[PDB]
Amino acid sequence: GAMGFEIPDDVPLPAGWEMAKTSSGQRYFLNHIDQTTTWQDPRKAMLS
Repeated sequence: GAMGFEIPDDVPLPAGWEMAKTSSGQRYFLNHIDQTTTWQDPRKAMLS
């Protein structure tokens, strides 16, 4: 997007996490060890 609201792809997810997309292009995030799934980007947790 023109504003780049997303956290840049160069910033890795936390260890043990992966990102996926729906068929409509919506991002979601998988936490392997807790087997949890969320729409919220975990990388925002590290913003000041």
